[PDB]
This record gives sequence, C-alpha cells and structure tokens, in this order.
Amino acid sequence: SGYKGSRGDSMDQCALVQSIKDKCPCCYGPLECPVFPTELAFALDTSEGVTQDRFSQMREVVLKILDDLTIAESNCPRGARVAVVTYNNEVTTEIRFADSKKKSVLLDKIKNLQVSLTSKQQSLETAMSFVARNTFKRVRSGFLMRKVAVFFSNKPTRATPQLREAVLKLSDAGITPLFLTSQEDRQLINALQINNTAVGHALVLPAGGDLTDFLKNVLTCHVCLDICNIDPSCGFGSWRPSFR
Amino acid sequence: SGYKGSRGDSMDQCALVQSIKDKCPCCYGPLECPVFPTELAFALDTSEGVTQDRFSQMREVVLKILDDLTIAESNCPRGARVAVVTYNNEVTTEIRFADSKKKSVLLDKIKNLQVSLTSKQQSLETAMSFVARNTFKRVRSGFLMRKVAVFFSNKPTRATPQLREAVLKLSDAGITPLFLTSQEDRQLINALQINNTAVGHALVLPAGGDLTDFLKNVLTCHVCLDICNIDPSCGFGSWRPSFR
Amino acid sequence: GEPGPPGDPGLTECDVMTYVRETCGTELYVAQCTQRPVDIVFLLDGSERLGEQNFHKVRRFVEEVSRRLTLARKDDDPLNARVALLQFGGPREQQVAFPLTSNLTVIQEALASARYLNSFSHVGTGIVQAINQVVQGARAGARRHAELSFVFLTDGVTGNDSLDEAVHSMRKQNVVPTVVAVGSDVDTDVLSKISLGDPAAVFREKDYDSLAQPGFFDRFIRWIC
Amino acid sequence: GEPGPPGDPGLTECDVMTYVRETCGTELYVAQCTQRPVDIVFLLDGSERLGEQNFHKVRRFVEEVSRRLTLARKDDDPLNARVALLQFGGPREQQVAFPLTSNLTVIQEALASARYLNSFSHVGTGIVQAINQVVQGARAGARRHAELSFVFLTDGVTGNDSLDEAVHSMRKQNVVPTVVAVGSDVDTDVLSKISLGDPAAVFREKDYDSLAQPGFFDRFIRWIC
Amino acid sequence: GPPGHVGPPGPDECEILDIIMKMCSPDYSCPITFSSPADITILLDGSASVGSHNFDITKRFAKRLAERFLTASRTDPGQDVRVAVVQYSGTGQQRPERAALQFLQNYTVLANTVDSMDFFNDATDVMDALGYVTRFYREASSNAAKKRLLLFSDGNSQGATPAAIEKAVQEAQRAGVEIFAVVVGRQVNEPHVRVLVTGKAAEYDVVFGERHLFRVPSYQALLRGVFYQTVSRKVALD
Amino acid sequence: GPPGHVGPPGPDECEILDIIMKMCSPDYSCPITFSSPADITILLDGSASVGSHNFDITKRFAKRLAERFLTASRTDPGQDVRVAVVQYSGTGQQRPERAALQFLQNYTVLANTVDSMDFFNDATDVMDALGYVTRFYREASSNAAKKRLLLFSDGNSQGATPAAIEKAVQEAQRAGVEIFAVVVGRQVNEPHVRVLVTGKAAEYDVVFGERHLFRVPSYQALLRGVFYQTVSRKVALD
Ligand SMILES: *[C@@H]1O[C@H](CO)[C@@H](O[C@@H]2O[C@H](CO)[C@@H](O[C@@H]3O[C@H](CO)[C@@H](O)[C@H](O)[C@@H]3O)[C@H](O)[C@H]2NC(C)=O)[C@H](O)[C@H]1NC(C)=O
Ligand SMILES: *[C@@H]1O[C@H](CO[C@@H]2O[C@@H](C)[C@@H](O)[C@@H](O)[C@@H]2O)[C@@H](O[C@@H]2O[C@H](CO)[C@@H](O)[C@H](O)[C@H]2NC(C)=O)[C@H](O)[C@H]1NC(C)=O
Ligand SMILES: *[C@@H]1O[C@H](CO[C@@H]2O[C@@H](C)[C@@H](O)[C@@H](O)[C@@H]2O)[C@@H](O[C@@H]2O[C@H](CO)[C@@H](O)[C@H](O)[C@H]2NC(C)=O)[C@H](O)[C@H]1NC(C)=O
Ligand SMILES: *[C@@H]1O[C@H](CO)[C@@H](O[C@@H]2O[C@H](CO)[C@@H](O)[C@H](O)[C@H]2NC(C)=O)[C@H](O)[C@H]1NC(C)=O
Ligand SMILES: *[C@@H]1O[C@H](CO)[C@@H](O[C@@H]2O[C@H](CO)[C@@H](O)[C@H](O)[C@H]2NC(C)=O)[C@H](O)[C@H]1NC(C)=O
Ligand SMILES: *[C@@H]1O[C@H](CO)[C@@H](O[C@@H]2O[C@H](CO)[C@@H](O)[C@H](O)[C@H]2NC(C)=O)[C@H](O)[C@H]1NC(C)=O
Ligand SMILES: *[C@@H]1O[C@H](CO)[C@@H](O)[C@H](O)[C@H]1NC(C)=O
Ligand SMILES: *[C@@H]1O[C@H](CO)[C@@H](O)[C@H](O)[C@H]1NC(C)=O
Repeated sequence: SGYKGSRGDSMDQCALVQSIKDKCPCCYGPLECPVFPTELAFALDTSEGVTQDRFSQMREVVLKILDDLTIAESNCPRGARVAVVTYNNEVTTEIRFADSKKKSVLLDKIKNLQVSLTSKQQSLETAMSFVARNTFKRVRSGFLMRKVAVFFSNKPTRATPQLREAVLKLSDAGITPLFLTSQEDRQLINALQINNTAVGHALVLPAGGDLTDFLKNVLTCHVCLDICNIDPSCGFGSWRPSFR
Repeated sequence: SGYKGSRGDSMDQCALVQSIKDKCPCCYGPLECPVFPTELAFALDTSEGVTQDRFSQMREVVLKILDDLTIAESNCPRGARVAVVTYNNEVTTEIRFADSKKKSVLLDKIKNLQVSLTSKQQSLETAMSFVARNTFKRVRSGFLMRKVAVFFSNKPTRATPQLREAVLKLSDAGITPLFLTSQEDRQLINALQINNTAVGHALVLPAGGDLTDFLKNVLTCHVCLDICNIDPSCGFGSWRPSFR
Repeated sequence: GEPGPPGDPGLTECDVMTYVRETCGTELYVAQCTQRPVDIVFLLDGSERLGEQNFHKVRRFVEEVSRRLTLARKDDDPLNARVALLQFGGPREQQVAFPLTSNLTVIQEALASARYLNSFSHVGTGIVQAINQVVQGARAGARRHAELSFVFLTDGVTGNDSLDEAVHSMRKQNVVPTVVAVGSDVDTDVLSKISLGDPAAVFREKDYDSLAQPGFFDRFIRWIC
Repeated sequence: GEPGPPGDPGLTECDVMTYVRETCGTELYVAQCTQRPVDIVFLLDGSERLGEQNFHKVRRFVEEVSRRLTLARKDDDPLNARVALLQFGGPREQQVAFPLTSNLTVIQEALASARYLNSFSHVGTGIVQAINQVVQGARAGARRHAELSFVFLTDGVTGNDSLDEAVHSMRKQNVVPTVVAVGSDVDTDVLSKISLGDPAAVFREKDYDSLAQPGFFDRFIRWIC
Repeated sequence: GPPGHVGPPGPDECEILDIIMKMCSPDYSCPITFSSPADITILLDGSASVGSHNFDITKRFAKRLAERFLTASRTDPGQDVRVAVVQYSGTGQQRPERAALQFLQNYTVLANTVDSMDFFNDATDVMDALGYVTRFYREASSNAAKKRLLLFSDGNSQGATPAAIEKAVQEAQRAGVEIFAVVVGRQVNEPHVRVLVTGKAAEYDVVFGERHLFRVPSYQALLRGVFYQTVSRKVALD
Repeated sequence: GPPGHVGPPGPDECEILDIIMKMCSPDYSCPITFSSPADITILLDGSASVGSHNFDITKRFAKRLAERFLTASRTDPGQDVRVAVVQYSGTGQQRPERAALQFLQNYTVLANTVDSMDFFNDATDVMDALGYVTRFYREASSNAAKKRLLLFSDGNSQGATPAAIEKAVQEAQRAGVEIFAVVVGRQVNEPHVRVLVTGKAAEYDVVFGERHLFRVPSYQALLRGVFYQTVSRKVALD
C-alpha cells in the first residue's frame, strides 16, 4: 500500500488565537506580559573595565524587567521562565530554567547574585555559542513557544566570520535575540541581519539619566510583543512574527 | 528448562469447610438445606398404566421437596437450582437450569405443569442417558458443586447391558442419582452399584398413607446431606461423599 | 536444561476466596465433548447489515466448525452428532437449504453455491420455518431423541412480527439455544428473548473476523459439545 | 498496491485543547543532537544492591552509549563530545577509573577489566571526588567551555554524610545533572537534591535490563544530545 | 502504491466554541444566519442496515436538525427560510406523497411527521430515492432559490453500479442542487459513497470530498456532543 | 531439564482467618500458645542492600514481631517466654555487647534497642553473624529449652562459598537449634538461601524447604496485611 496522506489544512497560527482570545472569558480584559509563555535568558558580562556603577545600572534594568513580567510557577503552560548566566572568556551558569519557581525568590536571587569583578578579556562569540547550545539545551513545550535572550557588552564586538556563524546558529535554534550595548555598530547590524531579513536588533543603553523611555519600548515591543497585534511603528525595520 | 513443578499440598476438602464454618458468624446457626449449592433434576414418568392419582402423589412429593429447599435466585454461588423434565420412550424438557429464578414461580410452574397422559412403553435407560448427556450439559461452577437427579418408574426395570452402561456414564458425569420406585429389585441394586461400590440407592414410595417417614429420610440424608457430617445410620449402605 | 520452576501454591488466594464464598456466601463448567447424540441446526439471518465479505467469513467459520466436530454415519439414534444450516430471508417470505445430514460433501457443495441474501429476516418467520423444517427432518429420521440445539449467527435486530409465538413453539419443542452476537450494536431484548432467561448463554465477539480466532472457536465447540 | 490511507485531521482535538490552554491556561522539547561541545562523566554507585549481572548489563549499556555518540578527536575545544566513567565505592574511601578521553579503545580496555565493588558507597564522597577528578582533567585540557553534564546511573540510596555540601559545590561548578533511576524502590529526597529542583530531569526504568531497551536508549541519547 | 488523499481539514468554528466553553470558565452556542433563501430536505435512512433503535436515534437527530434550521433567525423577513423531511426506503418508498409536503415554517407539523414516520423494512434503494428528491425539487422549489440537501447513506444497494449513481447525481446537478453526504459506521462501500459525494470518480477533488463528507463512528455518538450544530452550521455557510 | 520443586503449601490458619474476617459479617486476631518454653532472637539486616527506609520498615516489623511474641500468653507461669533482638552487619558487627542482651520478659531494653539501632552501610556478612548467634545460644540459653530463630538474608556476602555456609549451618545445628528463613525481593542468590534453609544442598527436602522459607515481593508488602501474625504463629507451632 501507499504511504500516509499529507497533513491537512490549518486555520493559520495567527488568527486562531485571535478567535479564541476574543472568546475565553476574562482573557480579553486585563493584560499581563508576556503575551504568551516564553523563556527569557539574561546573560551578564564581567568584562575587564566594566564599571561597578554600570553593573548596578544593568542590575536595576534586569530587576525591573523581571518585575514587569509574571512567572509560570506551576507546570501550566502559561507565564515566563527565566535563566540568568554570566559570561566571559569562559562561562558560568548562575540560575537555570529549573530552580526558578516563585517571583520573590527569583528577585532575591538576582539581587543577591554575586558581582564577579575580573580582568579576562571579552569574547562575545563564546557567550553566543553557549546560549545557543547550552542554555536552550532544553525548553518548555508549547506550539507557540517563544524564546528571547538579552546580553551585554562593555566593548563593541569585532567584525569576524565566527560572529556570523554564531548568529546563524542562534537563528537555527529558534531564539529571538535582543542585544544591548552602549554604542551602535553598523557591522553588528549587518552581521545580525540576513539578506535584509533582520535576526535581532541592537538597541542602546544609557550611562545615566532617564530610563523609562526605552524600558517601555523593550517591554511592550520585544520581550512581550503580541504575536499578531504588532505595534504600528515601533523600531525601524521589518519585525518578525516568530521563529526563523 | 524442565516443566512446571508438581502442585503442592492442601488442607483436605471437608475439614477446611468445618473450620471456615465455625468461624463465619451466623453461618453455623440456623441451617437451611441444601447444605451446599446444588443442582436438582426432577424427571417424571408418563409410561402407560401410570395412574393419574399416582401422578398426583409424585406431584405432591416433588412440591414438598422443593418447598423444604431454598434456591439461588441470584448469581451468588449459594442455593439450589432446579430442572424438571418428563421422560418416556422419548424425552421432553419442561423447565431447564436457566428459566427458574424465584421459588414462587418455580412452584407455580410445577403445580401447573401439564400432565401428559400417554401410552408409549417405558424405557428408563433412555432417560438415564438423556439426563447424563443433555440436562447436565451445563451446570453452575463451584469447587464443592453437588448434582442430584430424582426419577420415577411405574414398572420394574429390565436387566440389560444398556442400563449398566448408562449408570456407568452417569457416575462418570459426576451425578449422584437417587432413584425412586414402588418396589425393590435386587438386580436393580446390583446393576446400580458396582464392584462393591454404590452409585445410588433405590428407595420405595407408598400407594397411599403416611409419607413423612421416607420423606424425612430423603430430605435429611439424601437430598441435602452435608458432605462432611453424614448421619450415623440414615440409609443402609456405605454412602459415597464427594464426586465419584 | 535448568530445573523447572516451582509449582502452583496450595490453596491460592483465589482458591480460599471461592471456598469461603461457597461455604456461606461468570464462568460455567461444562463437561467436555463426549460425542453424545446431538442434533445441531444453524441459523444465519440474511439481514443486509451482515456483509458479503462477512458472509464469506461466516461460510469459512461454519466450514471449520463442521470439520472439527465428529460426524455420524447415519440416523436411527447412533452416536455422534449431525449438522444443518439455512439462510432464510425476509423477501420472498421463505428460503430453503440443505437438511441435517453428515454427508460433508453436500455441505461443501451447498457452501460453494451459498448465496448472500443481503436481504431481511423477520426472525420470527425464519425461526418458525426452521423449526418446521427440522421437525420434518427429524420425523424423516425416526425418533433419535438426542437433543435439538440452535445456534443463532445474528445480531437479532430485525422485524419481530411473530417473535413471541415462535418463541413459545420453541419452548414447547424441547429446544436448547446458543447465541453468539458480534459487534457492539446489539439489542438486549431480542437476545434475552432468544436466550430463554439465561445470562451466560450468549457469547460476544468484537468483530466478524474474530470468528476465526482459535480461542473463540475452541470455546464455541466446547460449549456446543 | 492499494492507495495509502487517508491523512489525519489538520488539527486534532488535543491540538485545539492545547491551543486554548496555551492562550489563557509532561514532555519537554529539546533540540535534537547537533554535535555541540559536550563533556559527560558518568557515575555508578558501588552499592551491593546493584548486582553483578546488573553490573555487566550496565557495562554493556555504557559501551553502547559511547558507541552511539560521536567522539571528538582531541581537546582544545573542537566540536564533538568526550566521555568518562568511574566506579567509586565506600571501602578504601576512594576509587579511580579512566579520565575523560575520546580514544574509544581505552574505554573498551578499562571496561573489560571493570571490577564490581559490591560494597557500600556514600554518594557525597563519590561526587566530590568525581568533580575534583574532572576539574583536574579539564584544567589539563585547556578551557573547553563546552559544558559539564553528569549522568547519575544509580538509585542513589546510600550514605549521605556530606551530600549537601557536595551538591552545593556541584551547583557552583556550572553542572547539568541528569538521573536514570532503576526500580520502584527509590527515595525522592536524593533525586530531588541531585536534580537541582527539576521534576523532569529524571528517567525511570523498571529493570536494569531495560537499559538495553531501544526506546529508552533512544530517549536517553536524545536527551543528552 | 500511491499515497492516500489529504485528510479532513481542522475543526470548524462550532466545535472549537464547544471546547473553549467546556473548560474556559460574549455570545455562544452556534449562531447561524441563512444569508440567502434556500431549502433543505434532510433525507433519513429506512433500510434494515440501521435497525429499530438506530432508526429512532436518526429520527431524533433529524428532528433536532429541523428545529435548529427553522429556528435560525431568518436573514430576511422579505424572503423565507425553508425546510422539509422525507424518509426513503426500497424502490418507490419516499414518504409523504409527492404532492403532500411543501416547505414548512411552523415546526409542529414537521415534527409530528418526523415522529410519526414508520420504519419501512424495505431494501436499501437509492436510485428511486434520488430521483424522487430531484424531481420534487425540479417541480417545487422556486427558480431563484439556490437550495441545499443532506443525505444518509452507506453506498450499498441491490442492483446498483457506480455508473447509475453517477448518472443520477448528474441528473440532480442538472436540476441545480449541490449535495452533502453524512455517513455513520465503516461498513460502507467507499467507492460508491465517494462517487455520490463527487460524481467524478476519476477526477475526485480532495477538497470537495472533505468539505462534503461527514463521518460518524457510532450511531449513539451521532447525537452526542455538538456534532449536529456543527453540521447544520456547515450547511448554512455557502 | 528436571521439573521444579513442589510449590509452597496452602494458606495456613491465620490468613484464612483474616480472609474470612474481611467480609463474613467467634475469635479473631491470630491466637498463639507457647506450648513449651523456648527463645527467639530475630536477626535484622543492616547491609546497604536494604537501605534507610527499608531498614526502618524492617525495624518496625521486628518490633511488631517481638511485641506479639512477648504478649502471647505464656503456656506456663512456672516457665518463661523469651525473645531478643540484635542487628547484624559486616564481619564483627553485631550489637549489643555479648553479655548485654539476655532473654527478656519486659519491653524496655528490647524496645529501646529496637528503636535505637543504627544502619551500618557495609556489605552483607553472614559468617560472623551466624557464629555470633550460635555461640551466644551455646553459652546463654538454658540446656533444657529447645529454641528457635529467624533471619533476614539475601545469600550474598563477600568471600562467601557454598561449602563455608554448609559448615556454618552444620555448626549451628550442632548447637541444636532449628532455623527459619524469611526473605524480601527476588534479587537473591537462590542456591545460597536454599543452602541456608536446608543444610544439605544435594538433598533439599521439600517439607523442610517450603516450611522454613517465607518470601516477600517488596519491603512495603512485608508490613501490610497480617503476614506478621502468620509468621509469628508458624514460629510458635512446634
Ligand atoms: C588509543 O587507541 C588505541 C586503539 O586505537 C589503544 O590501543 C592501541 O591499539 C593498537 C592496536 O594494536 C596498538 O598498536 C600499536 O600502536 C602504536 C602507535 O600508537 C604502534 O607504534 C605500535 O607498533 C602498535 O602498532 C597500540 O599500542 C595501542 N595503544 C597503546 C597506547 O598501546 C590505545 O590504548 C589508546 N590510547 C593511547 C594510544 O594512548
Ligand atoms: C404550528 O402552526 C400553528 C399555526 O401556525 C402559526 O402561523 C403561521 C403563519 C406560522 O407563523 C407558524 O409558525 C405559527 O405557529 C401554531 O398553532 C396554532 O396557533 C393558532 C394561533 O394561536 C391557533 O389558532 C391554532 O389553534 C394553533 N394550532 C393548533 C393548536 O393546532 C403552532 O404554534 C405551530 N407550531 C409550532 C410553532 O411549533
Ligand atoms: C519494665 O518493667 C518496669 C517495672 O518492672 C515490672 O516488674 C517486673 C518484675 C516485670 O514484671 C516487668 O515486666 C514489669 O514491667 C515497668 O515500669 C517501671 O516501674 C518502676 C517501678 O517504680 C519504675 O521505677 C520505672 O520508671 C517504670 N518504667 C518506666 C516508667 O518506663 C516498665 O513499664 C516495663 N517496661 C515497659 C516497656 O513498660
Ligand atoms: C454423499 O457423499 C458422497 C461422498 O461420501 C458424495 O460424493 C459422491 O458420491 C456418489 C456416490 O456414488 C458418487 O457417485 C459421486 O461421484 C460422488 N461425487 C463426486 C464429485 O465424486 C455425494 O455427492 C454426497 N451426496 C450428494 C447428494 O452429493
Ligand atoms: C418488537 O416490536 C415492537 C413493535 O412491534 C418494537 O417496539 C419498538 O421498540 C423500540 C425499542 O427501543 C422503541 O424505541 C419503539 O418506540 C417501539 N415502538 C415502535 C413503534 O417503534 C420493539 O422494539 C420490537 N423489539 C425489538 C426490535 O427487539
Ligand atoms: C540522610 O537522609 C535521611 C533522610 O533522607 C536523614 O534523616 C533520616 O530520614 C529517614 C526518613 O525515612 C529516617 O528513617 C531516618 O531515621 C533519618 N535518620 C536518622 C539517623 O534517623 C538523615 O539525617 C541524613 N543524614 C544522615 C547522616 O543520615
Ligand atoms: C535569506 O533570507 C531568507 C528569508 O528570511 C532566510 O530564510 C535565509 O536564512 C536567508 N539566508 C541568508 C544566507 O541570508
Ligand atoms: C471399583 O470400586 C471402586 C471403589 O469406589 C471404584 O472407584 C471403581 O470405579 C470400581 N471399578 C473399578 C473398575 O475399579
């Protein structure tokens, strides 16, 4: 006999959720990010020259990001999972996808996380590969599973092929990275973007002053963007529904 | 490897029942026959010359025997099942092991059972074989199941090989027959018994008068004899408790 | 090889369980086949819900059954059992088939030419026709007391215009039934009526193909004989 | 032959159920093996409750697993993964085995002469000795960030004189635990402590022989890589 | 051999409504709107292949279908919403008479006819039944209306060949009525049912078949759940 | 190969007792009578093969056994009923001190020792344990008394060969005490436990074998039910 028939049609990933969302009572009232359950991976840089005050700044940024987001304490596929790591010439996991179980405990752990003053010279490619092949080694199930990674850099990245290979691997892994660094690098954007199809933006971060102006952008637009109801004109580029 | 080892020991068949009996409350108080659930097969005879009044007498005998005994209305393995047939040179089933479900309905059926006056000549061996291989084609389960058949005859049986072979088949079938007939026949006793091994006695019934004596004999030590505590001298012979 | 495994325990938990349940308070024990004089007549309703391929499967099943059971030489109350089958229908209000006979060649020929009615079965009319035909055959074959057992190969769902009268005739005709229903869809009323107030005189088969399962075949032959 | 069977529904009932649960409100999806830089160091307790025959079966399983995984040529952080195993025990307070190395012939030679302790073994001392040995090996083998995953092939029931301290040290040493328990008799406390607060980081196998079951082997090789 | 045809598409709106309402706990049930006037005459089996109790549950399903279709708020009071019922059996058995039943609006008369029809106990004939239905439409339904029809079947019928079914369905199409097939069980002649659904055996359209076919495993399951509302709404949608 | 040995005989009095008492709605529990004065010293495993929780449940079962034996109405006030408890482990590990534990009528020292012993975490050692038990009997128990003993075992121990256990059990028999074996689980060296039970490997008497051996699937199952009653009663019967 012949082999099995082809897969049947589908109501499209985008608007079936639209329907069910206008349909599941109280789920179309108050909103709480993330829009869908997702994994969020913070990676922190202790590169030589990273000022301790700047480290406190990034610590506050991550703490605020956590507070704005809920958590999936139970096994129900709803809420945010977290993973916090530190990276240098080498890497060292701090909290993985399993330990985090409550919001307060996670906040306390991150606030109490030791600051590892050091002098090793940075190589962001190692952290890229680590997150690509170690942190996301296992992730929670879900037909609309969403993954996001946030990084750091106290020095602009080099312009090398290995970076292109690493970002390609990240893309193949399903991640949707959102790097953060003091200053822009057109070469960084070019390496990230693939044949004009963006893979992840490279935002900017302040050395003081106001913060909310960009906290609102990051929270509403990248970490917990709706899968289908995208903001009209948030961020120059072409956006991305999910996966790649 | 070798085949399965031999089946181990046991606590005998009866004495275990003695033990469990003393130990199960309310089951060693008011006795009710049959001692253990049993099948009882009445088979009436309509051979030529059978006086209608004698038929009434046997009807009363069967009715009394039924009333003195309980029944197993439900599927619980406890109580008496009944099967009533009529036999001649041929046979005709009347009520089988399945139809009877309540004592009142069984008594009503037996009392209202059609009386079939006829003239065909008697052949008890045919009824013997019929009961041996038709009525007991299916019986209720139970490690201590008892099966008894009661018959009739308005004429002494002949002395032929067929009857001895038939009674051998009966014994091989596990039945414990108790024939009833007007008059004795040493040939009948010899054919029934074998090699100093009794199969079933041949009692005597009256042409009118008292009945409680022999009726008591049958009800106590033949129909519902405890397989364990056989009466001292109820019926001359040697008895044969348990299957044969 | 190595020594055999240890034997079965003494009065296994189930053994004492049954003993106690018996003392004060499913499966039925039947003596295995002993070739006692038996007369068996099948009954396969032509209801369109049977199926041509399922009709062929039932033909194969009946062939196997008639092959396994011993066959008598002749009549006049000899040992061993006979066999018969018919395929009555609703349209034309009757049908005919070979009578009870041990000439298995006739059975082969009839099965080869067997026609699947794909028609109806007012089970009452069919059963009364069958009882009349088998009574005629038995009269043609002397007394041969033996017995008279019917096997119903039908769900039983069909018109019941004259079911009760035929049931009463069967009761008076010293008959013994045995019903083997197949498929989940079955009516309890017809099965109970034809089973004559028995809860264990009915077999259940998941599908028609299961009729070829050796276990069920062995169980059926054990019950009938 | 005949045409293939018709396809399955586009979105089965469970599909829509999962969708609705996801919108408002087990199995974990792991990317298949990609020869990512990996370093695995087994751990098999010497407790006498393991079993000589079970020790042989575990040897077979370990050699099969080493065969299945791709083996790196050398160190200084190439691609591909390495392997190591040890069989620490209670008596003598220490025991050693071959270090991490991809040269498979050394693995075979060491396994062939493998000795079954069949003796008590406190898990804490074993794990601390193992982490010390693997740290020494890694330092001998440059940085090789890769990772460090430990597979606990043991029930884990044993002396806990210094369990918690060793667990803390492993936690600080960026390790990825993984447990394959065998048999119903298992203590949840030890599994939870080694699993580092994970509910799905433990596999269960009814009998040690099932380690040769293709399904479990495939699942384990998938999970590790 | 060649691979099998594409399976049925995903569930439509009605059953996803049902599943969300089952545990997630705005208008619900399964609203319908007869966008344009049309007719429906649910055809009910009458051959023994169903039986007595199965025929009874089929009658209950038919009554529910008629109720749901008729109650559906008419998209226009200027035009009508039309429903009917008939029972088919062996050749020349299609209750009521040809000139009796018209498009019904009050539910009670249709319900009484539905509850009064008697099992025919006549062989499974589909030729004459299809001819009856198509000629009745040809004579009766107004020209403007674009109608619809349901039909129970097992594809099995004495003296039946694929050519005859194809010709009859072609005659029906010439009459100008699209058809839908709902079947129960699997003791079904697949080629004949497929032909009836499509009418073009060789160039069978997978999309047409999957849209026009409903499969129900058990007679009891037919009434259970929200299957009736799903199928009725599908009939509603153009 | 040759067929296997005869399986265990049937349920004894005490389990038929609880099975009848379960449903049948007259003495109950599981009465005992120490027909003649004697002693018993239940030996408890302490090797890793048991484990923490298994060791604890074994301790509970031992406590229950001892309490049942001691409470059993002595058949003679003029004589005594005597029991004791000790834990065995790797060679030369058998609490308490030699002169410490004597036959006991009270429950203080026995209960405290039962609830206060500690797991040892060492490989099973039967040789020195059996030697300790037999020498303690030889020195301590009164000459007239005919004693009894119980033992948890797995037939596995470092430096163990069948001949050595043969000799050890022969020495124990020379001491003049019959022995009974009770074991849990099936990860047990069958020949060694059979040897321990019998004393003559070549001639494994069926009667001696089945009577002297009790089998348990799991540690938890040991405490469940009235198994403790059955084992104690069997120990009682001469
Ligand atoms: C590395 O793997 C090898 C097997 O691939 C392990 O055993 C080696 O087996 C070969 C096969 O007989 C031995 O042959 C010898 O090879 C050497 C070159 O290494 C050659 O000069 C000799 O003339 C002979 O052909 C080889 O000796 C043997 N390895 C050793 C060390 O003896 C080997 O144990 C693994 N580990 C190593 C090589 O460190
Ligand atoms: C069945 O129809 C009758 C009358 O039809 C009504 O008028 C039609 C134009 C249409 O609008 C139907 O839906 C209407 O129901 C209903 O019963 C009759 O009602 C009238 C008015 O009260 C009364 O004089 C008659 O005696 C009624 N006939 C009876 C009692 O037999 C009936 O409600 C309809 N059935 C339904 C709606 O289920
Ligand atoms: C252990 O015995 C003591 C007293 O001994 C009692 O008399 C003996 C001759 C013998 O028959 C034992 O079985 C008897 O129990 C029990 O109670 C103790 O009594 C003394 C007397 O004042 C008191 O000083 C102790 O404190 C008591 N022990 C306590 C309170 O633990 C004791 O009950 C017996 N053992 C158990 C477990 O109860
Ligand atoms: C009865 O059985 C016989 C075989 O036992 C069948 O076979 C025929 O027997 C007759 C008897 O003389 C032969 O003449 C034929 O040649 C046999 N048939 C063949 C094909 O060789 C016989 O057919 C059976 N009875 C009937 C009526 O068919
Ligand atoms: C016997 O015949 C009667 C009618 O002659 C059947 O009566 C129907 O039984 C079904 C069983 O569920 C009911 O649903 C119907 O309401 C009854 N009446 C009618 C008019 O259909 C009866 O079912 C038949 N027995 C069977 C088929 O076993
Ligand atoms: C080792 O772990 C055990 C439990 O995981 C700790 O406490 C024991 O808990 C079990 C629970 O079943 C009890 O049965 C034991 O009695 C407990 N221990 C003792 C000594 O009684 C234990 O504290 C841990 N550490 C050590 C050294 O045993
Ligand atoms: C080219 O663009 C497509 C479309 O997004 C993308 O899938 C692919 O990976 C890109 N390849 C390269 C080499 O940029
Ligand atoms: C002889 O007598 C015994 C005693 O019951 C009986 O079992 C047996 O069937 C009789 N016949 C033979 C041939 O032994």
